[PDB]
Amino acid sequence: PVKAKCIATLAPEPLVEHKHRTLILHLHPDHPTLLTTRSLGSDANPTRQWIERPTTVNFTVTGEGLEYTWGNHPPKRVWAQESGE
Amino acid sequence: YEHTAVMPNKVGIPYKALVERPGYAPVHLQIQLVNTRIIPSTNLEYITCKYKTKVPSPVVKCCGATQCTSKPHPDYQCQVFTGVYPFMWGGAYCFCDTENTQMSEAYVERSEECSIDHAKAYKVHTGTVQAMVNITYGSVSWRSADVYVNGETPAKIGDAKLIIGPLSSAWSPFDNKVVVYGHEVYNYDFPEYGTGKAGSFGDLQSRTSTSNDLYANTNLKLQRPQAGIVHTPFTQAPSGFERWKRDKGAPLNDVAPFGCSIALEPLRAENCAVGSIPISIDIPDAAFTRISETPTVSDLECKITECTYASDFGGIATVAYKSSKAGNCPIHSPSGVAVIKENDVTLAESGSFTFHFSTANIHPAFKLQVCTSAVTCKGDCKPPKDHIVDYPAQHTESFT
Amino acid sequence: YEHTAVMPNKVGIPYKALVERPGYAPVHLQIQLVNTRIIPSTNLEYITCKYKTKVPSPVVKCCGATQCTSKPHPDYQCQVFTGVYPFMWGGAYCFCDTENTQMSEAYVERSEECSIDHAKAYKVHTGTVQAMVNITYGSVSWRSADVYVNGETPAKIGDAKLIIGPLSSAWSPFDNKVVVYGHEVYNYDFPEYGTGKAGSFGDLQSRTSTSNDLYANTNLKLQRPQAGIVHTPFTQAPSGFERWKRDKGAPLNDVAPFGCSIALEPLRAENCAVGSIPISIDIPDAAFTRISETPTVSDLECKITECTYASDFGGIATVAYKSSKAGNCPIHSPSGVAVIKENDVTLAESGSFTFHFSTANIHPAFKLQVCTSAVTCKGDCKPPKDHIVDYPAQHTESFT
Repeated sequence: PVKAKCIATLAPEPLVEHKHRTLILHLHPDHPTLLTTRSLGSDANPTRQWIERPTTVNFTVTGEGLEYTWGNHPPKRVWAQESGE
Repeated sequence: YEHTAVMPNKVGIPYKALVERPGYAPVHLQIQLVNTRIIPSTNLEYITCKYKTKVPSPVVKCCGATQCTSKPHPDYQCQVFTGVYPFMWGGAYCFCDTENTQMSEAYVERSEECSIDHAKAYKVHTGTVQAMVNITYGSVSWRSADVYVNGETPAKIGDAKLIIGPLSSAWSPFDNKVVVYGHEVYNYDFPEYGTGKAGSFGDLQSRTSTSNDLYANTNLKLQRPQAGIVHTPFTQAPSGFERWKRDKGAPLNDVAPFGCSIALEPLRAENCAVGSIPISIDIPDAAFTRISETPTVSDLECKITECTYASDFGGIATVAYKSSKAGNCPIHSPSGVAVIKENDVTLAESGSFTFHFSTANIHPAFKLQVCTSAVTCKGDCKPPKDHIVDYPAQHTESFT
Repeated sequence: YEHTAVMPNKVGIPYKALVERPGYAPVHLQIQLVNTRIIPSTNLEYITCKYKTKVPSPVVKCCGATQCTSKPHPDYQCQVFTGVYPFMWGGAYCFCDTENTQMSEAYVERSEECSIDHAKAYKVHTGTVQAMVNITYGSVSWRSADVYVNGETPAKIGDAKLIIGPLSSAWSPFDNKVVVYGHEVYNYDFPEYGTGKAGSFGDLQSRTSTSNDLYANTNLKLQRPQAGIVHTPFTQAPSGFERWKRDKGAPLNDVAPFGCSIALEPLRAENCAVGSIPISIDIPDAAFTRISETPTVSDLECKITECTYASDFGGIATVAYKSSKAGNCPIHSPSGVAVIKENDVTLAESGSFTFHFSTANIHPAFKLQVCTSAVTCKGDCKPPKDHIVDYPAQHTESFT
């Protein structure tokens, strides 16, 4: 057994949607995709869920940031400061 | 002029402080902590992996017993058995019918995947954090050097000597006990070398890959082969490395706090944005410009024109520059309210040049130090609309 | 029957507890903690050693200057000098008289002794203590196994499974910061890598022996050679490794507390007699003798005959054994007042056999459990005369 880099997986890109300190994400994979995040406060408040059924989800993003992992697609990151004027 | 500065630990954004040396012209900083890779002190305690019941071929004495001995193989399970009639290619071959004896033996051994696909425990201490700090300094305009955090280490790469930390935010996102797998790192209370219950994680526990000795609590129990046929019932828990790959927990690069990323590399935890770092630099005095050569800018005026109450450098402000000479003029807001994109502004003889910035207070009353000339750029700002992209440049939220 | 037992940490003496399993015959212990080697968690911070000013041979330009550059050698001291007339085998050789230039350069380098004769700093954490515990158990009569202290580790060497500690006496005789030299270990607040003042300890500070980089604050100051002759005045502090060998402090194997010895070996601190260890064993039930096979000894009598109020097993006591069968009978005083040399006594049909012991109370009122038969061996003891030899077997001093 060797450390080959398999030609490997990739899940379709997400639909990013803005709200006030909140990411609505209409999402639509090919296969069951383990999504997960890390609210970068010292309060981690992570989430995990395999997604195979297309699902609009939500994420209470904080002031300092959140990150977002659409499958083995690379991890995203997001500034959600205010939007409530 | 050894410019001490408390400094927030946050990776992807410069920290353009200002050198207020009494006597010569000030110089801006641009300190971008491009990385916060950690590399705690650790110890390889034991690799684990899934077993392989690589059965040695059983003995079959045809008429009478064959006592087994406890060979020193890891988890060497061996049990004599009688009452067989072993069908092997010619029907049976041993001519007795109860004195037909069969001695099954099986030991546990590292898989071939153990070398390569293997979890890996650690006792993790704190160690010492690092960074490839870029400073596009002053007029030097470049140094991208790897540094430490311990508050007496310089790194004379470029021309400047810089001392960092120790940081106050000692949260090692790694716990004391950690399991590691390929790239997914698990802050797991692995039981220990030498103990792991069969089926549970660490049923196989080898010190390293080379280590011929190990601990194999697999509950390997041989049973007698059936109805006078040659084979080896090995009844065994599939590994706690088999599970731990599909009934596991989530990875620390997906559950950590305070903003870290991970690698199976020196076991760093990159970019952990938390707390502050007391950083202090000894600039090369040659890089300074004497005060009598930069234009004096006073008798000026500053005002916002479209302040954006935001993260991206949306805040702007014209400045009625009132110079004496003409040239460059480093700039900074000593108040942390306003973070400015421009370190330096060019000046003709008393012109005007807008800069960009970002704030967090509706009424930004921040001083601006245009190369030894302070000014309040008071005003009012507007909220944006479009907030779903990576991390800010503002990082200055307070009471507003 | 998993015989938990609090147990004093003290090296060279057995601890002959007694297994009171309800149902079968009891069995004695003999637990001798032959060693208490410690091996804390540590880090090689920097070797130091005495420098060697291995001068590179100076330049001599005969008419005009030779500007020096700051080469990256450790503590690369170099200073141009003029005004020479260097006598070299033919009188002088450079025909000028003031334009004769001499560029002296000298850097610090590890001695050849640095590889071998070298102090060695450490940041020392606590780690995990060990022991080659002999138990000449029961009728097993032998196991000499290396164990741990962490209170879930077994060591199935022999037949018994034994769990030790964690000890309550966490005094690591090593301090946090330690210097080490050959065999003499010094719990010294070494300044640090990268800092050590010249002359003081750690003027040379190399990470390891191989490490070409180091820190050499030796205050190496070159001076001009005299009166037009070729040589290299290097004015330098002899090392803080030179001192630290004759104005040092004393070694931790000569100044430690609570009774330790030391080695430049895994950095253990052997035989640290302090506190207690909560030890618990799972005996092999096969080693037990069932209760209906050992003689019942009751209707007996015990009395001292010459009790020695002492350390060596000077206390003696006949016992009017009143047996049922004839054979062996393990013995122990469940009270810690009396420590007994004999684990086991042979018995004919109701004879008498003296044993040896040692106590600390003038009136030793200690129970004696002769294989499920208690008895008070009350009496009175006598002080000895002859107290200058190694350590006791009594170790039971209390209020008397």
